Amino acid sequence: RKQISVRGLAGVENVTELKKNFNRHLHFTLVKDRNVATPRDYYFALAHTVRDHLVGRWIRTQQHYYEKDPKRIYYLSLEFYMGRTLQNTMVNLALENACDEATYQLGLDMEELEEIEEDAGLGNGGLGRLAACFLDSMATLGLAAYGYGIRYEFGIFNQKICGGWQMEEADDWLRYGNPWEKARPEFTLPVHFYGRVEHTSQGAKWVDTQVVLAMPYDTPVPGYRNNVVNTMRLWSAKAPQAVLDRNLAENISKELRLKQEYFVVAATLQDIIRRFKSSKFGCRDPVRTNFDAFPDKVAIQLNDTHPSLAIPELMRVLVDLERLDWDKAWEVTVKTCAYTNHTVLPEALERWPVHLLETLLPRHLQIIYEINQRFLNRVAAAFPGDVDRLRRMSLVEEGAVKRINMAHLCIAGSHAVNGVARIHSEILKKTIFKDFYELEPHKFQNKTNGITPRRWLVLCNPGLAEIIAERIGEEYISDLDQLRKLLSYVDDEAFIRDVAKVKQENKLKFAAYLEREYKVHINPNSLFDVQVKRIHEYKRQLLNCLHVITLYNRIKKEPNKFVVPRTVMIGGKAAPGYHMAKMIIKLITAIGDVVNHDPVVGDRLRVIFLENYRVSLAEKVIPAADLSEQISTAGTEASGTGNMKFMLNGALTIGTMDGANVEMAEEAGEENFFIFGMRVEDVDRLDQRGYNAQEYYDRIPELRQIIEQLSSGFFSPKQPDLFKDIVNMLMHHDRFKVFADYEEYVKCQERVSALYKNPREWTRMVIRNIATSGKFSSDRTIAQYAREIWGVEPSRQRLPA
Amino acid sequence: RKQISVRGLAGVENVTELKKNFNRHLHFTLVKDRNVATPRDYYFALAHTVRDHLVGRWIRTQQHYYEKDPKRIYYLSLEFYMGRTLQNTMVNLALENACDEATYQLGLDMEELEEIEEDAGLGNGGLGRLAACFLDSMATLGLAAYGYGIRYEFGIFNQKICGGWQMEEADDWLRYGNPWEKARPEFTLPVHFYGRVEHTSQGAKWVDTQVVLAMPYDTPVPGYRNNVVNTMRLWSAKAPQAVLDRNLAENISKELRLKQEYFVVAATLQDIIRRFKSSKFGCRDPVRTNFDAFPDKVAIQLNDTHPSLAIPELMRVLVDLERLDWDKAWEVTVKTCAYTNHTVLPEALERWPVHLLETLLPRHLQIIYEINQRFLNRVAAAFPGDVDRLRRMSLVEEGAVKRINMAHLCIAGSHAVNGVARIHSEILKKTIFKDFYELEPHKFQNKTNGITPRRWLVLCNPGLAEIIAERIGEEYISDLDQLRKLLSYVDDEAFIRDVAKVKQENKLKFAAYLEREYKVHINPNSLFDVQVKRIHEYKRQLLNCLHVITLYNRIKKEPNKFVVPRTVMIGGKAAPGYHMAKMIIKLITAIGDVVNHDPVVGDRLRVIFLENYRVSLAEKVIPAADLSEQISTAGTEASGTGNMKFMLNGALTIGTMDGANVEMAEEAGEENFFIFGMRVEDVDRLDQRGYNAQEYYDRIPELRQIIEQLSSGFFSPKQPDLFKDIVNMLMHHDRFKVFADYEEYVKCQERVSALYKNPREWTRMVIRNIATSGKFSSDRTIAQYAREIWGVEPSRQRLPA
Ligand SMILES: Nc1ncnc2c1ncn2[C@@H]1O[C@H](COP(=O)(O)O)[C@@H](O)[C@H]1O
Ligand SMILES: Nc1ncnc2c1ncn2[C@@H]1O[C@H](COP(=O)(O)O)[C@@H](O)[C@H]1O
Ligand SMILES: *Cc1c(COP(=O)(O)OP(=O)(O)O)cnc(C)c1O
Ligand SMILES: *Cc1c(COP(=O)(O)OP(=O)(O)O)cnc(C)c1O
Repeated sequence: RKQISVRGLAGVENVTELKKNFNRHLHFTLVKDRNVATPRDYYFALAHTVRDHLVGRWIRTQQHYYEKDPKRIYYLSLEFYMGRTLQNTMVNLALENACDEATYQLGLDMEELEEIEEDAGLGNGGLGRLAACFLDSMATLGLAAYGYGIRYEFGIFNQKICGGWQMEEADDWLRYGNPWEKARPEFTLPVHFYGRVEHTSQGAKWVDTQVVLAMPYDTPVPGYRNNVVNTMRLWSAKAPQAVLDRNLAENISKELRLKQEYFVVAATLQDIIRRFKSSKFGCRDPVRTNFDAFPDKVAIQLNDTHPSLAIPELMRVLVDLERLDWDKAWEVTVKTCAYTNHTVLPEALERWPVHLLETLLPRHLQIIYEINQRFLNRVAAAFPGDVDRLRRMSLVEEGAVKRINMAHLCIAGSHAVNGVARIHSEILKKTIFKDFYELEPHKFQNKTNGITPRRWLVLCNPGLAEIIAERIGEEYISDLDQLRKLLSYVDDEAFIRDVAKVKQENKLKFAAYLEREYKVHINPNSLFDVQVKRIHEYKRQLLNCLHVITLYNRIKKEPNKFVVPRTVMIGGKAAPGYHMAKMIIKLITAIGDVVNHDPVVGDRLRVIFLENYRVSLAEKVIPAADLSEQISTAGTEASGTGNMKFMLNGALTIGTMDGANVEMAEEAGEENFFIFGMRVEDVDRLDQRGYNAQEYYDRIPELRQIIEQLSSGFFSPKQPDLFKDIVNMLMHHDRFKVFADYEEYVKCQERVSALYKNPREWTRMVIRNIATSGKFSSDRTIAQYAREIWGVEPSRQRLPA
Repeated sequence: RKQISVRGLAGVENVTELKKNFNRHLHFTLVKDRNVATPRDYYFALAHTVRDHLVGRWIRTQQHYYEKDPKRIYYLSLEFYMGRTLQNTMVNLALENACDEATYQLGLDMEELEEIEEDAGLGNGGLGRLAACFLDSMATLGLAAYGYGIRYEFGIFNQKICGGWQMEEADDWLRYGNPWEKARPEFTLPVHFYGRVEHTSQGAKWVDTQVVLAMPYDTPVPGYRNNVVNTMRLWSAKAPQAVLDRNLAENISKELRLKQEYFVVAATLQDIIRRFKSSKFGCRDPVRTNFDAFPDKVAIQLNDTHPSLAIPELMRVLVDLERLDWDKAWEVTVKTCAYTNHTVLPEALERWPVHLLETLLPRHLQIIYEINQRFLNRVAAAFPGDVDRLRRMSLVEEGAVKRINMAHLCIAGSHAVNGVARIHSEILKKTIFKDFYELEPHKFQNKTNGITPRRWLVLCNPGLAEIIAERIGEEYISDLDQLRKLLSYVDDEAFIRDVAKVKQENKLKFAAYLEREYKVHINPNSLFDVQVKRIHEYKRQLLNCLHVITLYNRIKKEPNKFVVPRTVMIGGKAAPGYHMAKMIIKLITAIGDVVNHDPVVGDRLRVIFLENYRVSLAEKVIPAADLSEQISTAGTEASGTGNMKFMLNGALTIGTMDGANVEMAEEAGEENFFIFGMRVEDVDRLDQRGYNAQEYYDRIPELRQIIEQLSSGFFSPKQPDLFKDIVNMLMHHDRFKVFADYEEYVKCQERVSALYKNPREWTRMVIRNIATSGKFSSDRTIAQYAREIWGVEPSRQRLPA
């Protein structure tokens, strides 16, 4: 040792040693030939070549944290929607061009090579994506953060459309393993389920438990060019008839979800105290032990209630294991945890039945109770005589099924609870958790969501970032508010023509991709109208459907009257066993089989379902979008980060005054936004009076006609009654008010095409939107977390090399 | 491509580079630090540094074989007892010295790191060690050979002696991963079980089968300094309730041994036909479709009957898949396979119930039946009227259970069957397989087993190799006949002095191990008396026990008679489920508890039961051995390669004229050997009169005293009747005649001790054993197979570099 260090091993980001290393990895790391390599072998080689550069920096970063002892942030989440690591590592590390030349010179095309990479199947959505944009911004802001979760071996399915219907296929992303991760067998910890608590004169004892082993995997996450590489640590379940218990064990990768919830917590928290106590540089020993500075050195950001078992667990470790006195343990737990809510919908909260916590984890139920009692006593002091307040506030819900309300726990156990959007965080204070806000207002906060400008602009849209940068430099990639500078070119004929050029190139490129994959020919001069969201009824892909049959039926009625051409691309996954979602994907495809095959349509309309929407494909479709469809019923959407992604990339939005749309439009100015339909005040008035959809049917002929086609097999001649289910629901069981927003939607849509007809004024409104999107960067959300909740100062400073 | 080459990536075999690559591996490969590295890390970083040198040479060897298209030899075995790759690879590659100096300039201790490696748990014992010594000799002799076996997830237990009794602890060697192996997920084959068979128009179809997946792992195996590095391919089982099925597919690692044998047959042969067809350098397509060349391009060595299903499987592949006609498909099979019979006993050979085969392998049974029908027709034509020979030679055995005899399958279907020692190969023709030798006599061959002069000498005994080197060059190491040149030094005092010096220094060091790992203190001047044979009754550790008690009892009786001091070491694993063997290991340790603690015995006799005997332990005790115990009943030992290990390393043999001891005494000259006891003829005489153990006991006084001591609780005070089960066995059901060779055995021991008193004559007898050991090199054995069975001429030529 001593003479063993990173000392100068990666060499240079220079094309000659970068080609050496590609060959070194093809032959010695993959034990492969030129005679036996395939595209994948060649991708792993390039992946391992960039990975040496990333790992050298990771090591100099982690070390640096132990030397300086920063406050460590553990961001705890049950999904992280990472996507593909290679180009993001190369972009973030300024390696993408030397790798491009190196690869050219060995006779390979990095574009083809990057596409053999599988998306890390570690998340299914917005929650997980937020956590992933947060990991990029925490590293670019130089914070010492960690993302801890579960390493799902087969994530949630990969979608395949067959016969226009959805199929789910196993997401076997780890089939040939994953180069970005290092498995750490030597740090497997054990987790305890079941057991019984015997008490002693000394403490509570959780005896006779079944043990699952939690094995760690590490993957670095690069900050953008600041030489900071931080850590993602994902836990894998391993078994230590026994056949059956072993399988149940491995299933962590109903009760299984409470298991994996405890698993990621128990295991992560052992690491948090392990690294706490063993504070010194060089020294692997416990050195620290007074937990008084523990709030000063550890932050646990609970992403949603899914890891709320961290609060009963941290009290249990400190009180039983470390034998601290309960009031101090709690002093330290509230000063350490914080909770992030993501919903407007009370019904949606996480409530685990006590009969199950009784079985799976007796000790934690005991601590949820001494928390609850000591809580309700404080509310009691503060609002004496208010018996129903005790009732509403109680962590334990009651009657019918006896339940623990994990949100109430998270608010009791944390020193900051925040919503994700201005109106949303108001709803938390005012109606959702009003009694927690009257008891303790100081903890409620708002941290509006953001997206990372690296993955969502300089990576996926090099062209746009390239034309912006020549005018205002590159300081905006770490300070997105500098995009307000582009307003100085809303009249520059050269910047207008360029902004427009970038989008036509991006559309041509996307058309090329769909052509070679799904083999469709779409017209790159049409308006690309994109709706990509989880296929769900409040998302109202069905309003978008009624609109494309309005367009088809319209071209048909006057086939020689001009129309701006559109390509309507809808994409997204349907929950297996959500029947209406399944029916909607099948309608989109049925509509499209008619539309795209009609020759009187010519090249004026095409409805295309984008299969297997995932982070990789969003990176293709959003740089090519001309219109963002953000049409969910007012009041159902708390945020909308995809929304912000489309605005960053030059599409214009058509949507409801809701979620992300409201702060996007105050930033953009509402005259640069196609806001339509009923606001929240209007849906509630309609709810006060009862929606009766027959009134819309009765007074709107074009809608009456569309339902008439749906009931007669126009879009399913081979099986006429197929769509009866959506027809009856739209007519009689439509909670999301589709008919009530149609007329307005089509009128707004007409305005969209009118603007599209005059390319200089569309491009000028698109400049007004790009220039005001600077607010929606996740670096701004993370500098607000850092300062208002975690109590650390973001740094834009470079670490050495 | 083309620029994508192995072209000089390895670099120099010098200390500076070796250290660069070490630092590089600990950092980028293992992602670790001086700050968190353990021994186990510094060992994986040196194993990874060396491995780069091994893989480059492997790539250029396998390219060399596709470019020359030679006859590829597949040594199919179910167990490969490889031991430990690191120093064997350093030695074979000449890296050893540079890796020592490099590790010193990095302040590490290469011998501490070498002691971290686990023994590769892929072999039970003897037959797999033979498999491993041969991999090395095929590589050293330039043969394009492959070793194909199973990749056991946890090898057979690591033995643990708790309080004299034996424990089977988990040999979970694979925990931290093995740096030598590379998993190939991309090359996973199906293996089918169960099913039914249709006979269609075009042929036969084995349908509705359970499919298990064979995924291979590749390990390089290097020849001694010739630059030929060859492949070891072991199949791993993956399942594609499938909890049950998944467990049992993973359980391949009763019906499970047949599933397990068929697994490694099926997978391996898929590769064989693959690599035959895909013959042309640079072209992966099946070029070669004409099976006429198959027997000149593939050889398959069926080691024991454990892969006998390679014969019904090749037929199935050629008749059913490749569609050859039976008669030509047979012609090809027999010319490709060869059987090696390792037994001597008729009831050790495999027989499988035909109920079990019709259910598990219905197609293979159909083929085993048509092979038998035609075989039994060949013998009917050659011996007309001989109906009991048709009964006798049939592969299908009748009587209560219809069984298939797999050794008849192997004779019928292989072009060559051989034994591993001259006597045993004669025995196969006279008794076991006489009818078969009568029908097709040309098949029967002998190939005497051998050991490898690299591991068993330049590797485990660098001092003996040093002093032989300086008198006769480095050539003996791969031409061991050159050791007879040492007979010229039989009268040379400085050689006599350095040979006895090497043994002394070797004993001195092993003494240090039995302290620093076992607490008993052995005396470096006692003759190290070693018996390490699998603990079994025919092996007669019990005779040795009767002679260690005789020495004890003699010393006690006259504590002032000079005795030569002896350290008696007995080692071997007892099969779980064999009581008598676990009683023998408990008897050994009992005598030790006594002998080693008796003050009148003083340091004159010490008994040590060496726990968890394996190849790395063997590598340490055989270099320090003075006398080699080879005492099993004449007629129970077919060969015995451990015997040869001892001869090369300076021990003399006390042994029966049986197994490897016959040809050893023959090369060394009977005078230089302590052969005692009965011969085969004498024990058969004794069996016709009746062995009556009592006769010996009644006439032998000291024996009477010993059995008295064992019944009386003398060696077991607290449990007096502990050893009465082996007493009744010795006395009344001794099947391997202990008491019948007891007095000649003890007689011969006095001759060993007497000689041991005159060191100049002992070292001269040792020079006469060592100089004659040359015959017993596995290089000789493989050159015999290559030349007489596989049809290849060994090449001792170096490949480039
Ligand atoms: N006590 C320590 N002093 C210095 N560096 C350390 C120490 N512990 C761990 N490291 C560094 O942090 C990385 C990850 O460590 P850990 O945070 O302990 O999982 C290691 O590879 C080292 O780079
Ligand atoms: N057709 C081929 N031509 C030349 N080299 C090959 C070919 N197939 C395989 N190889 C080499 O042989 C090694 C083992 O391949 P295989 O025998 O296919 O398992 C590969 O790593 C290559 O180095
Ligand atoms: C951007 C992103 C998202 C998150 O965006 P959403 O607008 O769709 O929010 P939700 O519908 O509320 O979850 C989800 N999935 C991917 C692939 C992605 O890039
Ligand atoms: C040397 C060796 C062996 C071989 O010993 P044996 O020759 O006595 O076995 P048999 O061939 O059956 O007589 C077995 N196991 C290990 C550890 C070893 O190194």
